[PDB]
Parts: sequence; C-alpha cells; structure tokens
Amino acid sequence: ADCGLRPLFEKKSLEDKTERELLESYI
Amino acid sequence: XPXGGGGDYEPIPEEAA
Amino acid sequence: IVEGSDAEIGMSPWQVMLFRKSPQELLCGASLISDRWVLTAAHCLLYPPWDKNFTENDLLVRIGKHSRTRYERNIEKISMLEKIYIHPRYNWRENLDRDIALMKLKKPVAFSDYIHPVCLPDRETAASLLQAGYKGRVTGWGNLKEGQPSVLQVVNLPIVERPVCKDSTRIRITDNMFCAGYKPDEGKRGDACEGDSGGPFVMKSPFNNRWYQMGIVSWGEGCDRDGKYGFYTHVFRLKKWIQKVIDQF
Repeated sequence: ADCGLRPLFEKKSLEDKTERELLESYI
Repeated sequence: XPXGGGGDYEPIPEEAA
Repeated sequence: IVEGSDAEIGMSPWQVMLFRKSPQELLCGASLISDRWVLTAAHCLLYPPWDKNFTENDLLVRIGKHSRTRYERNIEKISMLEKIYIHPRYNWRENLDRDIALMKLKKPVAFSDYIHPVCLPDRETAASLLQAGYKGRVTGWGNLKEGQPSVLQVVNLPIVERPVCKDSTRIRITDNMFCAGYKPDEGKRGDACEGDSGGPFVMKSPFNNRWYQMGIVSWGEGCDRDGKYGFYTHVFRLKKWIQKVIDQF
C-alpha cells in the first residue's frame, strides 16, 4: 500500500544523493 | 560462488528480543 | 559492496540483516516486504556444499540498521522467525537457480522513519524497468574488497544484456537470474561481494515514484573483476511462488 515510499525521502519530497543517476538511466 | 566477516558486534540486550 | 559509499540514514529502510545467534555473526542481507515477511536468498539458509542448513531458531532478523556492528538502541528492531520457506526447486547442486526464500516473522514489525517495506514488481513494472543499461541499486554490509564496512554501503549498477552475462562465465545461467555491473571500458566499477548475499537490488519507478525490488544478491566469481558480473535472483520470475506462500501462510 505505502510500499516503496521512504519516510525520510519520498514522503518529504526529498531525494537522496544518487537516485538521479538511476532515473537518468531509464531512457 | 554464493555471496560472515566476523568484525565483531556489540551485544544485544535481552529486553530487545 | 565494492566501490560503493556509505548509505544516507533511512535511504534503504527495507534493508534487513540476517544475524546468527551463536556465534554472533552477520550471515546475509535481506529485505522487508511487509510487516511480517522478509525476502532473502535461499543459499543464506541452505547450502549443503558448505554444510549450511539453518533453522528458524538459529537466527535473528535485525531491521532498521545502519551501523554493521553496533546495537542501535531505539532505532533497530529485532525479530525472531516463525517459519522459513525455501523455493522447492532451488538448485544448490549446480547454479543456485531459484535462489529465493521467504521468512515469516514471529510478530509484525512496526514501521518508522528507518523501517519501511519495499514493493514487489508487477508484470508491467518488470517489463518496463528490467532492461540492459538501466541502473538498479544494491546495498549491504558485505566485503569492501575481494575488510567489512562500519555502516551500510550502497552502489548503483547497470543491468547487463543476457548474452554478455552468459559469455562471462562457465556457469549455466537461467531465466531466473540476471546480471549487473559495468563493462571493462565503461570507466566505472562496483559490485556486491561476499556478505551481501540476500540483499535487495532495487529500482525506483519513474511512473509512480516507488522503489521496487527486482533482484536478490545471489552469486559471483570474485568481486568487481573486469569482464565479470554479479548475478541476482530474478524476483518477478518467481513472484507466483512468492504470492502462493504468502496466501497460504
């Protein structure tokens, strides 16, 4: 239900230091 | 092949079990 | 993890540590998929070639950790196992095919800023994300080289085309595994290593912003060797078995 949404990141709209590298690879 | 080390751990208090 | 970095606090709230009661040692990584279900590699519990055959009572599951050795008071929670479920067709004799196991916790764990489950992929998510070139993230407290880190390590790695995975090893690879890592000329390095087994390989869906577990650290030959890749259990391929167990128990 609330799976995969992290309290300290997704839930606060804050992103971790390297998650962009993942998204940038999903071309 | 398949993926302990042993770099010793701090004891786990009984009240945590 | 080789060539990774210290994880940020709460960056991997589904990360679980499989701990041996006596002697106290870190056996493997694992992941929290619900309030009472933990997913790991079947070889973390059963591997006859090394005389490994653990029962529920020989283990402790520590959730919400960051430091490898310290007992993180007021942060980590410890649970005991009610039952272990190994895939009936797990192949420990040859290639660790279907290297997957579920563990039911004695009591549900309460979520917090540091403890939160990961999502299991659906056919659509598996299809759109499991492609060569796309990067996933592996985490664990395993070897830093082919010693061990003080806190959780993380490394992002690209999924490799199946032909490349096959031609890099003599082991017979199946549809139930996939490999990841950088190729020799890509300039970047990184890999999981012994001690990382059972840990999650995750990807963040760009459609709904959720983190999904696509793989389980399974095996490799050496760590971070050029021309060699880490192998992971294909979670989606075994999801039917996962659901069946959770529904029945």
